Amino acid sequence: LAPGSSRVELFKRQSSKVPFEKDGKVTERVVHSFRLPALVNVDGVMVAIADARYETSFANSLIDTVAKYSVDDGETWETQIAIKNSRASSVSRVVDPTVIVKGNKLYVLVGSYNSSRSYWTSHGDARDWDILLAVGEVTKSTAGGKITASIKWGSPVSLKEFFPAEMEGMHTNQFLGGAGVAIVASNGNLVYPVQVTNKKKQVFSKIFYSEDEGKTWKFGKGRSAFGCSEPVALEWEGKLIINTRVDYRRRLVYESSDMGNTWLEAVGTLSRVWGPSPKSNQPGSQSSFTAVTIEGMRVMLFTHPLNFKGRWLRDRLNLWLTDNQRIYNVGQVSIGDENSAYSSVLYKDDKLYCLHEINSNEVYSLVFARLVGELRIIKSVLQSWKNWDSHLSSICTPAGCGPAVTTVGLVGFLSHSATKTEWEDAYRCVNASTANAERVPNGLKFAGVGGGALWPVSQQGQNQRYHFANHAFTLVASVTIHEVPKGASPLLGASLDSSGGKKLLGLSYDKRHQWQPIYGSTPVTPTGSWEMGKRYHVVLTMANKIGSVYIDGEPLEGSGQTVVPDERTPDISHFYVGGYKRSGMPTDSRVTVNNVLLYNRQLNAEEIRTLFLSQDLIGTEAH
Ligand SMILES: CC(=O)N[C@H]1[C@H]([C@H](O)[C@H](O)CO)O[C@@](Oc2ccc3c(C)cc(=O)oc3c2)(C(=O)O)C[C@@H]1O
Repeated sequence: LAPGSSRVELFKRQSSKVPFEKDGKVTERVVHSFRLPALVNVDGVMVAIADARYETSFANSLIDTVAKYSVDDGETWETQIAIKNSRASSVSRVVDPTVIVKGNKLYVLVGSYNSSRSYWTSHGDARDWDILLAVGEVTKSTAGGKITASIKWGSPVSLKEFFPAEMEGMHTNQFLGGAGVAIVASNGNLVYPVQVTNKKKQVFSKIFYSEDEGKTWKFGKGRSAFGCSEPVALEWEGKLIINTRVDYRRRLVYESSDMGNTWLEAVGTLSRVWGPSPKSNQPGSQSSFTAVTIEGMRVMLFTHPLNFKGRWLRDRLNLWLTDNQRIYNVGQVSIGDENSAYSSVLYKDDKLYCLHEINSNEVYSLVFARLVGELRIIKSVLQSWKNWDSHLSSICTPAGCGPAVTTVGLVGFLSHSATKTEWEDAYRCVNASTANAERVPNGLKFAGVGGGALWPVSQQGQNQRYHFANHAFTLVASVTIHEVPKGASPLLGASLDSSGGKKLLGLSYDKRHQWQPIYGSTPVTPTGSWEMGKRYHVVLTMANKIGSVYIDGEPLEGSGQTVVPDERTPDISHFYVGGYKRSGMPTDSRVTVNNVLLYNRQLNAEEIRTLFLSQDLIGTEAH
């Protein structure tokens, strides 16, 4: 939890009471565990919805949906049960409440089970299941000089009539909301990303939406891959972005521009960025994923635990900030090594809050955190992004002013700032590690065996912000070679392995003063010529499985070659710059590199021309 931030235990395990209703009688009843946080703003009234697991934290046990609400930004709260279960058996339950705010209404979607003690995805049929929508109406009043609110919860209505018996190549079984907070789309539609099972017990995600304020519901025709559960969605630039849980695998993210009729994996931006554990081989989690506007910039906030402990412990809740280009780790929201899986982030009246789980010995509370420190960090980072984009965009490039330097898709930039061991990203997301480097204007001068910089891709580890490069990228740099090498030496490239010896696309230079562009594992043909001490502009592009190399804005002869053989997606380890940065590779590149730009797409001709012409105007040195 950041400096300046604080929290309280809001839903207190084995302590907080809720009004338990049974057979016409209501009693204040202590709850064992509270899980499944959803924290929202209903026109000024903060509402926290969760599971109240009365007797045990076990999923298949007695559970009602509880709500706490506050008209004073969380200093005090009132408590009620928003939805009660059927009371059919000792384990009846309403589960995984998923919330949408619209007007003064809360729409809460829950699965309902009567008596099964088995996890829902293990059921062979729907005998124990129903899917219910309950609507809470929030009313505001000003009694006794001060503001008051109340919420009237309607009786739940079953939406089972909207679930078809068949979907493309399958027979349907059950479905649930994705948990947490869902959305109202820019067209007014209520939009629940849902997790669905078929009769083969496979799980997949769909879009379940209503065009009439929840009276009737439809499914989008498309779906995620099998294995994608607890989907969470937001709307971004006219499309739904659906971020999914995949147990034992990296999270998949899809985009849909047609209410779920067609799903496209977001390979160029967010898909496969987030891993559920250090080795991405453990259960995943529910995630808060929202689009907000902070100081005028639309961005997305995303949370997920790091899960160093493994299994479902899910320690180390982390918050991430992205503008769909750069991906910044705000940091850890939970405290120390506590188990802290599910979460919900709310941005309200320029203050940031998080309602999230803490779990000790399988007893769960929900803490309510005031994210003061994190918002300060976010605002600082957003200012940097805005300032560097403005700087670049405002440059008058050589003709009159020619076309502007492009910042669309610009993800990282290594320039003047560097410490003894790192080359700093101007965008503050991913630095490069360095060896044998001396600082020069807008870059670094390298020498010696082991020299160079490494800008990690898969080497980022659990969370791989540059995963997009496996699909498309442009890497740009200005370079100068200081010594003629003994053989062939590296200058810039994308490596598939940790050593640099297995390349996707790279540029080397040799003892005969020629360039050696390297296309995958293809035989290298030296070409062109360079002069010692002369500055050159280098561009490497890859898209559509094809790599190209440009020197001074022009392609090398014979460039535009296949660098991804076969159907497998590359798994780039890192970009190397100015050497391999590997003391085990015997090369010694004596070179200076300045202003390394990384884009998440293949730049066009004009954009490459502009960068070449403007190469002496883009550095961060004077700023
Ligand atoms: C309807 C329902 O079962 N929802 C639960 C959800 C769900 O089981 C998973 O997404 C798998 O379908 O997992 C959760 O519950 C689980 C599921 C399984 C386990 C297991 C197997 C061990 C454990 O320690 O905690 C668990 C917690 C989860 O925290 O991931 C939350 C929800 O309670």
